[PDB]
Amino acid sequence: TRFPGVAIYLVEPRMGRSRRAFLTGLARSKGFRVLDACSSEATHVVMEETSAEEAVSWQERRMAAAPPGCTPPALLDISWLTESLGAGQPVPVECRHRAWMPAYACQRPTPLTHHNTGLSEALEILAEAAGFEGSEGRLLTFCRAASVLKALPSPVTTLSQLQGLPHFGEHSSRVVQELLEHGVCEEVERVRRSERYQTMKLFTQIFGVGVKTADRWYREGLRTLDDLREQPQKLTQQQKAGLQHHQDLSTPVLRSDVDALQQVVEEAVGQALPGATVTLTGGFRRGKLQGHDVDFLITHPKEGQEAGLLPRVMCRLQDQGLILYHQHQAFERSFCIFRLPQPPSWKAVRVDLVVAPVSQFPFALLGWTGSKLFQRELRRFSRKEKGLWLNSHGLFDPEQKTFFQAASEEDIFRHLGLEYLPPEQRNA
Amino acid sequence: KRALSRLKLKLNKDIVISVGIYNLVQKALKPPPIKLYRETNEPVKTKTRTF
DNA sequence: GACTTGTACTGGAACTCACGTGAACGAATGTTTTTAG
DNA sequence: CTAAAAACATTCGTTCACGTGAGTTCCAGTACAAGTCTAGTC
Ligand SMILES: Nc1ncnc2c1ncn2[C@H]1C[C@H](O)[C@@H](COP(=O)(O)NP(=O)(O)OP(=O)(O)O)O1
Ligand SMILES: [Mg+2]
Repeated sequence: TRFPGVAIYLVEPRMGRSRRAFLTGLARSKGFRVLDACSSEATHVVMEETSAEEAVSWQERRMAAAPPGCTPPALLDISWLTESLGAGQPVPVECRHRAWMPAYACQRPTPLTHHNTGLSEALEILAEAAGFEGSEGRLLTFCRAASVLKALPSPVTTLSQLQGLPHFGEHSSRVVQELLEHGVCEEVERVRRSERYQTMKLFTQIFGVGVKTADRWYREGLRTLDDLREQPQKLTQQQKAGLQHHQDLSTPVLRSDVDALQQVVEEAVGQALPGATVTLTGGFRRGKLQGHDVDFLITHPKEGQEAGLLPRVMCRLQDQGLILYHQHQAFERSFCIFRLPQPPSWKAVRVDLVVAPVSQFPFALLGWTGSKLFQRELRRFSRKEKGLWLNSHGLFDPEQKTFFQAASEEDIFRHLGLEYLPPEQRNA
Repeated sequence: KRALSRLKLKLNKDIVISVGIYNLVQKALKPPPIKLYRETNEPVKTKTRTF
């Protein structure tokens, strides 16, 4: 071989037998060294009319059969060999010659504290505006987008990270791009500063006042809270009670109030029926330090005794003199406005009580502990994918008319083929 | 029935009439042979390369 | 608003038909050149 | 010097290979319409 430092090996697959033979003969005539069979001595390999990626597949299948420590050859194209033959010498080598984020929120854990506070707040504001406008689907999709942004392991700094995230179309992508590029988003400020949004938010916070009533008042000329008090004849009991104790209910609750209310309710249930068990559900079970209400679940480990527990406990508490509002002044649900005496005086904080047997206990806990969006997504996934119906009472199969009761909440997730998440990871 | 071509008869640069050409009499030939691999009777193709 | 399912349109590709170019093969027929007697 | 044989030149029919234009029909893509979005109590 004239060039001891060069060893060229061709490839049969695409070139063909005749082309390979002709090229080998020409190279041999021009003094080159061509190896009949692939070996470690080969320093360069030439393909032809083959995509780069495919060529890599050829290299790997050859690396497994070679001893370790051998320097891999350099991939080359037929253009290199033709140029070398034409110029008479080996030409220099140049560049030319050389499961994920599931859509359903039930599959992705969502910690309470995230690194996308601003974007989530903007999406929540847009969702609230859409809900006020009366479009439930817009609210749902915006909430889903906010939840998706909330579960990101790392902060989002470039738009390229939004490609794989589901529930992210033109509108949400544009909103996030505006937020990232310029900071404050024009659309968010436009919707927020709108008087309609502010007045609707003010009215909705009133207990017993929904979106429909708020819109009806808005179109009737009612714009300020005081104006509502000027006509106390078109308000039901709920609206009157909410408006009277507006300031008291506007303040977020702390954990100490939760502890005091839990102690009071535990004493009441213990005196009413012995052996009663009360579990704290809602936002406070997910790790939240602040809330809007305190939610409990009452049950008896023994089967078939909580037939009429709630009325007795409610009337006993009313006799004690703490219930400002009772939903009904046999039921297994009620919302109230307790009269909490502060140590320094008293403030009104809402409390909700719900009863359920031991058999239905895990389902009630799951339904009353998770977030609204998480519950919606879990129910949708159960109905669509697995075809089962999930509700606060139990899991039902339309095909086989048999309940799927269980002794623990872990079994509920296990049946649906879903990884278990703690209550703190069910935030939206 | 098929028209070999749709052409334009031009009596003058300004006068044009569309016409169609047909072959009422066409020679008949055997269907073209197709090459087959001997071992498996699988169709093959012919590629021409100039180098 | 985002996704999923179903319906309708439609511009281009595939296929077929026909013609023209270029080549090889046999086949012939004739004509020209070389060698033997 | 003459005759026989070999070689060369030209023509003709056939088959094969490719390329290119035109006409007809199928199909994969794109556009758009409509439905859905959780479940229950009071
Ligand atoms: N629309 C709905 N659909 C399904 N489930 C729902 C629901 N609304 C509530 N639940 C279930 C899931 C809810 O966790 C539970 C009641 O929770 P809340 O007291 O209404 N809101 P929270 O206390 O969690 O938070 P914050 O302190 O910010 O007000 O009932
Ligand atoms: Mg609550």
